[PDB]
Parts: sequence; structure tokens; C-alpha cells
Amino acid sequence: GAYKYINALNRKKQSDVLRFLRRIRCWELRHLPRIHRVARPTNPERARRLGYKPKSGFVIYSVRIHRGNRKVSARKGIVHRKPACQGIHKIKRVKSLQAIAEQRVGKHCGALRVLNSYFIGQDSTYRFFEVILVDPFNAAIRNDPKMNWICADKQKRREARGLTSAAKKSRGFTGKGRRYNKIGAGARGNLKRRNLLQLKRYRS
Amino acid sequence: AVSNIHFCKDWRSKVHTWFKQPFRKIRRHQTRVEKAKAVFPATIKSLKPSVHCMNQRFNYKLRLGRGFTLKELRAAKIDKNLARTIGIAVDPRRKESSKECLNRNAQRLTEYMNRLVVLPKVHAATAKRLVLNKKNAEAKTKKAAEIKKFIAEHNKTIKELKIKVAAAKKDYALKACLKGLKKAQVAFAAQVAKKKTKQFNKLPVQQKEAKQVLDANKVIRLTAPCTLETKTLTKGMKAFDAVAHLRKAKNVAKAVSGIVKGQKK
Amino acid sequence: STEAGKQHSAISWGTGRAVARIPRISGSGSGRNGQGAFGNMTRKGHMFSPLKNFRKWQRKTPKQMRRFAVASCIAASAVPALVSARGHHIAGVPQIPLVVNSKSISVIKKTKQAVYLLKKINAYSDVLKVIASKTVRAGQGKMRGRKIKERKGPLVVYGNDDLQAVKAFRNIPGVDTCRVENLSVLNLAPGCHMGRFIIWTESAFKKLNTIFGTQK
Amino acid sequence: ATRFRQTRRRRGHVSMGYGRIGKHRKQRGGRGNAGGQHHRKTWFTTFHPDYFGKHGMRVFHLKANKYYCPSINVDSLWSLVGKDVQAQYKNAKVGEEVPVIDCVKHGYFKVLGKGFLPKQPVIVRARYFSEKAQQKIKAVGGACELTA
Amino acid sequence: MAGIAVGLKRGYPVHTMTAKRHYGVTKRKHVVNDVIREACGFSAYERHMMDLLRRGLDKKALKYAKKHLGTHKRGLAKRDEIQRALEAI
RNA sequence: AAAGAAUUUAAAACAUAUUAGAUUUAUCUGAUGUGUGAGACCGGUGAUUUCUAGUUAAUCCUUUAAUAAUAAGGCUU
RNA sequence: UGGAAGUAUAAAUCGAAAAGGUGAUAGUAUUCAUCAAAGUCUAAAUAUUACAGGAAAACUGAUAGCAAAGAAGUACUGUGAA
RNA sequence: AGAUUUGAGUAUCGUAAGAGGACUCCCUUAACUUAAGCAUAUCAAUAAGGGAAGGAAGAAAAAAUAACAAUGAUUUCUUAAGUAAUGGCGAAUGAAAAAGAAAAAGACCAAGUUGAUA
Repeated sequence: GAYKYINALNRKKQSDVLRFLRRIRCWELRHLPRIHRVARPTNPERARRLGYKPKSGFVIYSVRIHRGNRKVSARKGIVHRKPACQGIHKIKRVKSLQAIAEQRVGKHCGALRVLNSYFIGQDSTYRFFEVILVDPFNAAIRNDPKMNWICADKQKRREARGLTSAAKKSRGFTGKGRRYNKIGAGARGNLKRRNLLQLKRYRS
Repeated sequence: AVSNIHFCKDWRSKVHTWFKQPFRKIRRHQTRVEKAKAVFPATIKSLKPSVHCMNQRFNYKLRLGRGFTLKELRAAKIDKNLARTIGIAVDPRRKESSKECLNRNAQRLTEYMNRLVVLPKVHAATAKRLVLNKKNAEAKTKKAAEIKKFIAEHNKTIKELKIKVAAAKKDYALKACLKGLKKAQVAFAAQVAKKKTKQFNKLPVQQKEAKQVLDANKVIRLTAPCTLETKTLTKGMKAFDAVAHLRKAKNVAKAVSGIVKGQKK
Repeated sequence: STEAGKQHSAISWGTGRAVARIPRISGSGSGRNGQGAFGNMTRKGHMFSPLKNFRKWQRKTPKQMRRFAVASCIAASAVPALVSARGHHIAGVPQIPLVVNSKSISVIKKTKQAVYLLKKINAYSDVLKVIASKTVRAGQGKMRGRKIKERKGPLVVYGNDDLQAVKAFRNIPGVDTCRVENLSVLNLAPGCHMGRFIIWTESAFKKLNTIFGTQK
Repeated sequence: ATRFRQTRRRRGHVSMGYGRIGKHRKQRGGRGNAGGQHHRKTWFTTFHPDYFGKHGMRVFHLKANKYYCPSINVDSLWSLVGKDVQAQYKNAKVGEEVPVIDCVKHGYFKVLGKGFLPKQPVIVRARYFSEKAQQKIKAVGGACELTA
Repeated sequence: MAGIAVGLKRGYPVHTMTAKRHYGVTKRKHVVNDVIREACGFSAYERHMMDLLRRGLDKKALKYAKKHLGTHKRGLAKRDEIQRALEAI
């Protein structure tokens, strides 16, 4: 098959051939608008793996995000805090830049559903992704039993609640076991359950 | 006493009261009742294995598991696809633990299969399975004669000897009979070793009055009732030193370190 | 309400104003402004430690001690001195452990027949005392729906086979029925006074040895 | 029973049973176990002399199920079966049937030797044995059996 | 009568029963591995290894791999694959 | 040197030997035998533990599947 | 984070695989055990002091009980949030 | 001239927005308070600020436990348990396997194969 060589090839990102194509692609995206639509995915192997299907209702959107770390938004770097909270630099966002970029695409395209996103390239300033989006009101998506789960109401703004793979990884859902004791079924819900003080009806 | 109370956080919004407890009982019971009304053996709580518990603290107690392994279904001659539709839980994730686990859960399925009665997929009396079971009836009766007669010849010695020991214990409440049965049992086992059976048995499908039972795990008991065990005190047991055997076992394991160090020097 | 009386932005005016230091309502334009605040001594404030719905309503008692008291409550029902002292008219009853035939109970289907049985065994002296002395409650409890205050009469204890005669006895004023297995101090010693006048049926009486056993 | 409290017997007394000189104020020396080494040191010294410090080695993830080992002494063995069974086999010896007192089924893993045993043979089956437990069982004329 | 609870031969006497399946590649993965290698080449950090292995500084090559791969076992495998391709040319 | 039957019928891991279909590669993929891994002894064999006298080794406790050399943690001062 | 020579997330750099992860004391080695990440969906058992419709109460009884038992978030105050 | 790629305008048929947010999933480095002072810690996934949904939501079918006579998706309750551990080892913080129940259910993509290919 063709796609067993494209997948093997794409793992050699440090090669000269792939570094040249990434260099050209990042130049073009640095001048187009921040969020815009591309006709077909530039990485059709990785897009298909995450869920892209070349059918009606599947669209691909490229988002450019400014990577690195920003400062704590305090005016003139002045916070009235105890020395344990006085740091301005070196504070990292919990949500990965991929999940942050997915939300911007979702907010911009409010009538579609975010499926997943993958990595394209980066430079000294930017990092570029491509987001797979599905139109839930297309007749093709609705009438296909394997994909009409996206038409459920709870999928409205999937990435904002934290249901996409990029967003779910930031929630802690990367594995199972005793390493993920605090993220069993949701870190905040798990915390509330452990903190419940059960007062039985008949107690000593 | 140095007090340890974790009330310095907001416990008032952490309080959960059980005022809904008397009403949960009614709610769950009404759904259990409604489930049996809908399709009665759906609440039958599909049959489950008899697995041991974990750790040395619990390992001597049996408890219900989740689903029979695919090796236990083959041993009991059940199709794994048909098992889920006749109230049998299946767990392909479970790897077989022992031969004894395989045997014990093999009789659990066999005992369940004899009790089970499957109604025809179509109520009308002209259903195929009802028609086929009438068509091959003469072949089954011919086959039943061979099974009955050649069972009746293979167990002639074992059945007769088993009667003797049963009466031997009755009169005594013996050594000669026990030796005889033990020697026969070895030969029968050795005869079987010196061999192709049905892949799947038949599903028992018939028409019967609907006696509805709410589960099957309470019908097939996990373990037989326990009684006082008594043994013949012999000279061999009187001289067995359990303390010496435990310290030898403890010291042999602790001596595996010195063995490894000795070679490497 | 957890937010009752604490729904203000009140702060104290301090000293130097010839007024106490209790917090005061803020703003102007109404008579409410400058008044008292949350404090329990003030008007429209929160009370002393407000009552919380997670109190300890229901209590726990050991099961064996629960059964110890029921047997003592059953045993006290066979003492006419204690049964009468509780306020029961049992002068005309033949035997104080009054047991009726299970064949007679099986034919009872109407309240006219249930009354007939009570008259025959001379138990209507208690049933009529409750009827004749029914009165109304004395206090604020009438606003809450509790208006009529009645007295206690005979208790009818039946078995498993007397489940059709319950509907007859239930409408008779001051006659409470119970099942032999479901007995408790709330029936046998109402008001914490022992010696309820119990009317047994044949099946319930013959089951008492199985349920409780003996001293051996 | 709020009618039986002391507040109902102190209605009328100004200080409500807390003193006039030393009032009933908010704190009496801190909140909790404060001042464990400064002003409550004479308390911790008196009543918990080993409260502060460290001792022993840390077990990062202890397995408390591995230290589970219920134990029964020899004098309590025959109660596992009853005094009626004990009298039935009182006059047995080597050669004929003797009851087997298994302890794992009753939940005891180890047998220790304390007190005395009835002068009868017995077969005690358990996971672990003590050195003095096995002496007392063998001296009475019995046997020791291992399990698991 | 019922083994022993201590030592190497510890446990109730039973007949324990699982296949140690080997996750691996097929014979065609040799072709895909080689084809991709020609179409791509060697990374910057692999080439520096290939020079060190040419000079016979095998220990220094492993230390370089451990820096760029983060595992002693993964560094050994990379040092084996790099020197295997050295003998091919 | 002296005391010891040892519990009882439904089995997969594959170390291997032998063939079958393919591959040239750091080569594999099916199936048929065997042992492993097996356990039901006939007063006596004896698996097994103990005792003595040597000899080789290891020895303060822990890092919880087992060991090893570094490292770390214990206990006393 | 209870996770202690790093339990989880993220950022800078680096970056695998003829697979490999884990067995919570860092390290290398050989065994053993148990799984096979980096895509997706999934009823049932669970929560609820929005709001609506009901039923109950050892709850309050007009300075109480919601702030509000009457055209109550009304009269009135402030530029305004309130 | 023709075949494509990409990007637009217009027309048609639809989709998002706003209200509510008690319960649900997340972002953010508050402080009062406690430690009899206080600076790490505590208050504390707490307050406020911000986003997104449903009648429930979240999770869900082992790169999971365990070291056993072994288990077996997710969720919730009992217990483990104020325990192991964390901490100016101070004040304080603080789980999970086992075990007992409620309920129970498993399925698809990608990759691989079939190509007078659809």
C-alpha cells in the first residue's frame, strides 16, 4: 500500500527532504491569515489516521499559533502577593498549544465540529497545525451510522469542553493505573468525590 | 490525645446527606421488577464463573467472577457467539489461571446447560428447529442406544467397586476396598490416555411451561457446604516436623544471595 | 435558609458616632438604612447558630437490645394490673391474653363484622372510650394539620393468613392493627408506658414460640 | 438532651461558669496543636514524649495485606470445632480417626503455643507454626500439617 | 492434607497455565526500512556518530547516542544500526 | 547415624528434533513426534527433614517479582 | 501530586525503534510476570439549593418565616455600579 | 486553443450566535485566616474573572492490577483510612490494590488485503 511508505517517511522529519518542504510551507503560512481553509491536507497520511475521510462535510483548517511562553498578565509586572506567587516569567500554560489553537478554530467556525488536529511545522516564532472539522448537518454525515455520533448535541464545541484528543491529553487522559490516581474520570470530579463527607441517616 | 481533624477546609459544602436513601430502594426495586416483566431472563444476571480471590489473605475463598474464558467454553462445548445470548457472561480478557480453574468452571457451565431450557426463536410450531428435532428423532434414538449401551460397559468395574466402598464405610461407621478402587481408577485414567469428540453440543430447545427464575448464580452454588474433617493418625504424620520444613524453606530462599556472590568471586 | 439574614452588605460604623458598633445597613432613602445588621440580637438578622438540615434526626439502637425490650413489652401485656394502669378498660375480657379463633377471623370482611367481634369478646369498652373522648389539639399544632387528638385502644396482632381481615379493623377509631413479626415498642408501649391491650389471633399466638424461642 | 446541659443551671450567673478575672476569650494558647515546642512543650513532654522526630525506615508503598497473619494459641484450638466434638474423640490414639482442626478455613494462619491442650491426639493444619506450639501438639500425641 | 507458604517452591499445589507472544515486523519491513533510508539519508546526529565509529571510538559513540536518545538500551541499538550500515558501504 | 507415602483422572509455554510454503534477509511463516512437567509405591523401599565431624561459600536490616557491584534509607554513639 | 534521585501537565532543546511499556529508591546486567500507548463511539447503575409541577413536616406564626402573608425587589436614595 | 490546481464574487438550501449555568468538563499561579510572629506551607480547584454542554454530563473496554489456591471496561456506594506517604517532618495535608454491593455491553476507524478497480 502507498500509505505504509508515507507513514515511514514522515517519521524522518530531520531529513533534508522533509526539512525543505516544511521550510517552504511555513513561509507560505506566515503570510496567509491566521485561520484559513486549505483544499486538502498537506499530510494526508496523518489526517486519515486521526479521522479525516475524503467525503462531503469534511473540511481542513490551518491555524498558526505563536509558540513559546508568555508573561503573567499583570500590569507593569506588579502583583500584590506573597513571595510564593510573585513570579512573572517561567509560568507555563496547562493547555498545550495544540488545544489552545483548536479552540480558536472552533470559536471562529462555530457552525462546524472539531474532530482532531495534527502538527505541520514550526519556526523560531510560530507553530502551525491543521484542524479536521466536520459539518454535522450534512446529509452524508447524518446518514452514515459510523460517523453520525458527531451530530449529537453534546458535541457542540467539542474542544472547549475537552473532548478532542489534543485537549483530552492536557486533562491527564494519556494512560491508566496508579500514575493517574488523581485523574480517574476527571481531576476536578475525582477531587470532589474524595472530599465528600458522607453523613449517613443512621450514624453513631 | 493529639487531635487530627481535617475541618479547616470548607466542610459545609462538602456534606452529603443520605435523605434519598429510603427512596433509592424503591426506585431500584421497581426497575428490577420492570426488567423481569419486559424480558424475564434479562434480569437473570447472566451466569458468572467461580474465581478465587487475590492475595494470600483471601485466596482460599471463592467468589463470582466476570465471564468464562474461551477455553472454558470449548471445554464445556459451547459456542462463544451463542453463549452471550443464553445468559452466559464471556470474558476474553481473562487468561486461564490453572487446570483446576478450567475444570471447576467447566462443570459450572455443564450444570447450567442441563438446567437451561431455550424456547424456539419462533413461537409457531412449524419452526425449523421444532421440525428438525422431529425429523432426526429416529437417528437420535438410535444414537442414544449406542451412548447408553457403551457407557454401561465402560463403567461396569468402577460402578461395582464404588458400591462396595460405599457399604464398607457404612458398616465401619475399609482399607482393602480403598486400595481396590484406587488401583482401578489409575487403570481407567491410563486407558483413556492410550479421541475426537463433538466440537459443540446441542442447544436444548423445547417447548415448556415458563417457570421464571430471577438468577442462575444462586441456583448453582459456588462451593459445597463444609463439614468437620477427620483423618487417620499414622506414624508418618506424628513425626513430620513442620517447623523444620518452614525454616528450611525460609533459609534456602535467603541462601540464594550467597550462591550468586560465591560464583562471581 | 442558609442565606437568611446575611443578605446585606453591612459594615460597622466604628466609634466616634455615639452609636453602638453593631454592623449597619448601607445607603439611604429607606428606613432600613443605618439600622442593625446580621447580629442575632438585631431585627431581621440571622438567629443564633442557624439550624442545619444535616442534624442527627434518626437514632441507632443495637438489634439485640431492641428485641430485649419487645419481649418485655409483650410480657407486660399479659399483666392485667399493668394493662389497666395504662388506661385500658379490660374488666369484661375473659382472659387477658385474648386469643380469637383463626376460623372466626377468616370470615371478617366488613367493619360491621369487625365491630361485632370486638363486642363479643368484650373489647368494645376500650373502643368506645376512644370514640367518646376524642378531642382537638391544644396549641399551634393545629396550624400544621394535627387537629384531632385521640386515645389508644386495643391492638390487633395477626399472622400471615389473616391478611384479608386488616381492611375491616383499620377504620375503627382507636384500633391499631399490626403483624406479629413487625412488633415494636412503638405499638406495644405507646408514650413509653408499657402494657398495651393486645388482641391476638390464633395464627399469630401459635407463632410466638418460633419467633422468640424460650429461655432454653 | 439540651434540658440536661449545664447551660440551664447557669442561667442567672453572669459569667456562665467561666470566671470573672480570666474571661472566656476566643483562644487559650493557639488553634490546634500550636506551640508544640514553645508554650505547650510541657504538655507534649508530659503526655506524648515521642511526638516530635523521626524513627524507623520509610515504606514508600506499604503492602498491609502481606503482614496479615491471624494467630491462635494452642489452648484455643479445640474451640474451633466445639466441646462436643472434643469429647467424642477424647479416647482416640494412633491408628484410628482423629479430627483435623484446620485453621485457615476459620481465618487463622499461624498457630502459637500458649496455655495447655487437652490430653488427646489431634491433627492441626495451618500455614505457619511456632517452635513451642509444635512441641505442645506433638507432646500431647498429635500431628502438624502445613498448607498453601 | 493440603504445599508450603515460604521459599521458592511456595504455594498451593496446582497446575498453573500464557503464551509469550513476540511483537515484531515481517520480512517486507527490511525493504521499507531501506527504501526510506535512501530517500532520506542520515540525521545530523547520526552522521557525527558515523564519523566516530569510523575512527574506532565506540565508547564515545555510545555516549553521544545516550545524550540524543536518552536510553542506554536505545543508544546501544542506534550504535548497532549505525555500525551495521557502515559495513554496508 | 536415627526417625519419614509423599493425594487421586478435562493443559499451554515451546528448548528443541522432522517435514510443508515462501525469502534472501539482523529472514520467516503453518503442522505433525518427543521430552520438558507432570503427580495414584509395595512390613519394605524411600522422596524428605534432623544430628555429628569436616570442607567450600555467604553473613548487621531494607530498596516490596529474583539476585548482583555502585548508590540511597535504617539502628547506636 | 500522598507519589518521596520525580505522580501528572506544559514550555525551550532534543528525539527512537527488525517494536516496546510497567513491576513507584537512582544505575547496569540476566531472568520472571503482566500488558501492547501515541485515533473514535458507547447504554445502565450516580449528581441536582436553576426553573416548573406535586406531596410531606416533633419547621416559623406578622420584630418570626424568604427582603417581600396588600399594585415587593415595590416605595424611596445615588451620576452610576448598586 | 485545450486539460488541471488554487482563490474569489453571486444565487439556492441550511448551520452558529443570545437566555440559563443548581448539578457537569476545564482555564487562571488571589487574599483574609492558621502556624499564637512570619517568609515555604495552610486557607486552596477555594472566592472573584473566562469558555462549553445535557437532562444528566464526565469516564469507559488495559502499554491495568498483582506476586495470589490470582484477577479483569467504565461509573457509584461500604471498607481499607486519618492508614502508606507528604510537611520550617512544624501547623497541617493525605491516597490506592485487594475485599463487599448497585448496574452491566461492547463496537468501529487508520494500517494490511481485493483490484476489466467505484
